[PDB]
Amino acid sequence: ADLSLEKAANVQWD
Amino acid sequence: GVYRIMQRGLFGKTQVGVGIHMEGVFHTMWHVTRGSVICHERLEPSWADVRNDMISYGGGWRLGDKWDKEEDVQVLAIEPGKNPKHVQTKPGLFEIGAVTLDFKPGTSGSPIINKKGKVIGLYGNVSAITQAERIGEPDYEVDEDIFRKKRLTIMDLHPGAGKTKRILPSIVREALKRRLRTLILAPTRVVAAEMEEALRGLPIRYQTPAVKSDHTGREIVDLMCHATFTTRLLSSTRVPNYNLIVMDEAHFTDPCSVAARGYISTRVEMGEAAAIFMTATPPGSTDPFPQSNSPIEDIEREIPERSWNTGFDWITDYQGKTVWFVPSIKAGNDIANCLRKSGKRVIQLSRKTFDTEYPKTKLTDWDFVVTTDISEMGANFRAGRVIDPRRCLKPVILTDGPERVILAGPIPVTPASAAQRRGRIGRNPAQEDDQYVFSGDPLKNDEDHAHWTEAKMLLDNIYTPEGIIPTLFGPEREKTQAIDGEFRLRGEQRKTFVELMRRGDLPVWLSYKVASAGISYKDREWCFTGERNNQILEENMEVEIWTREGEKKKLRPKWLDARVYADPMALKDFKEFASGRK
Ligand SMILES: Nc1ncnc2c1ncn2[C@@H]1O[C@H](COP(=O)(O)OP(=O)(O)O)[C@@H](O)[C@H]1O
Ligand SMILES: [Cl-]
Ligand SMILES: [Cl-]
Ligand SMILES: [Mn+2]
Repeated sequence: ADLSLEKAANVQWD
Repeated sequence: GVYRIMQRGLFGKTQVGVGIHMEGVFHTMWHVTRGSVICHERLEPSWADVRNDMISYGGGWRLGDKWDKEEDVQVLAIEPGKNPKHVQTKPGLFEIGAVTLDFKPGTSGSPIINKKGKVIGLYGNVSAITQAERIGEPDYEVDEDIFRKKRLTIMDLHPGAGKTKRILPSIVREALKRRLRTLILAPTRVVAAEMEEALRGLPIRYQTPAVKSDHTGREIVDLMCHATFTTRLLSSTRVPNYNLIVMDEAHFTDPCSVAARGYISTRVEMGEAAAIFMTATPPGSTDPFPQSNSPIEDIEREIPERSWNTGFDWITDYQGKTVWFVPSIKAGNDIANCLRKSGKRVIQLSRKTFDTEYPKTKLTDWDFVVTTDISEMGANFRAGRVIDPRRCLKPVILTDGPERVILAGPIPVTPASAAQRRGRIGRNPAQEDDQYVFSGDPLKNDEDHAHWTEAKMLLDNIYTPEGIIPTLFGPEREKTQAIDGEFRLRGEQRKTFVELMRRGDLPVWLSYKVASAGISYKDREWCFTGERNNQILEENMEVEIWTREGEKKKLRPKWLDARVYADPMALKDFKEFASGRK
């Protein structure tokens, strides 16, 4: 049950 | 920015939530990770809230923005197996801010974006907007290996990290649970006085240099100045068997602080104590621009050395408070006089006036503090700008002919100094446009600095029952060529050396010169025996003294220490010493 990360998007409006 | 948090199966992978980087802190909700490590290739949990369901990785809670109760927000929903979708909505009050949007399992921890456009909370758990009300901290789980005998820890978290105000109390609280005999060292009395308030409830006892030792037999923590510790070591007939010594602002390079580090280090080496040096800038520091709590604007430009008539409008046009570091009291007098001419309210700080003047920087209002390097040692200012021409005077022992001490320079400060000067500001998370205005490059090499050999004069005269001569702290040993024990005095010369410093208030080099010449404490003939060039001047006048037995004599010392006459308080003190009243 190991945990990893993947990019989704940047913090922005619209 | 926004990251999917995945859970590895035997051969698959599923999204269990969402998190946010900044940096350098990864933010998500507790129930998503349950405090487990995540890695992009490891991120360790450093702050958590289980009741409100929040957790952060790599440091304290970075996102301190909140919903203004009125406007629209955008949930940047990161749904598993779906593209990132921005959804605008209007939250309501129920008091808790909440959105009326529903996203499917795995989207918990999605950022809710401000207008525009910071993150004001996390989607998940009506659906609530979960947001922390806190600043940091992160959390200081005290490492118990810092309490082992024969261990020395350098606690070098950046300026403002919380070493003094947050970590130190924690350690003292912990050391008291372990029933350790604890000593806390502060750079100055006023700083110690500040520490006394922040250690509220604890059994801390402030120790003055007027007492040589003070043993109660009770579970009690001693608090004292770096210099008080050293003075007690030179004068007390009692060995102080603390098994934990915390020195705060351990970058202090005054001889007494240097000697203290060496003794504490010897004590660690013998196996009798654990030691902790707290400073963002330990010996050997190279980085003048370290991390801060808030962004600093580092502005490089010409800075006046004395009174100016034009071309520095930026100095006086500035609308906040400024801390201005000068190389000397005299340079400070010139700068302060110029500022007051423009109707600016200025407070001046130096070593000898620090105790009276520094309190006023809190309970009066001012525009400028004009200070010597002494403000690098834990002096806190509610200010927005540092002016730092990165300049200082350096005491140097000259051997070219008759031995004397001069103040050389002004010369460039060490990188450590520049960092600590800069470090006065950017400490307040709520204040993001602090300025560091500076000129010139810093200078590493200070091998010719009188403070290191003076440190060895102190060290060589502390005796241990083990017969070991205390020596300079490891990283500081290269800073003098002086031989271990070459400054050791005994019997009456030793006793007079200590007394000339303790009651005479003389510099170490001078006190050593007089005592090792075989002169008794009360004998002042040497203040008048010097050659033509040793004539002391004050405000452009040849100083004449009215002696003990009623003679009017020119102040003309056999040994010339510039520090007794470059500092106006030291001159006044020295004149009293020469007169025989002291
Ligand atoms: N009286 C006070 N009230 C509130 N905050 C303070 C006070 N004194 C200091 N602070 C803040 O506490 C934080 C940690 O300070 P401190 O522990 O002195 O940092 P350092 O790690 O440099 O020793 C800083 O942001 C500082 O501005
Ligand atoms: Cl520091
Ligand atoms: Cl000073
Ligand atoms: Mn500090």
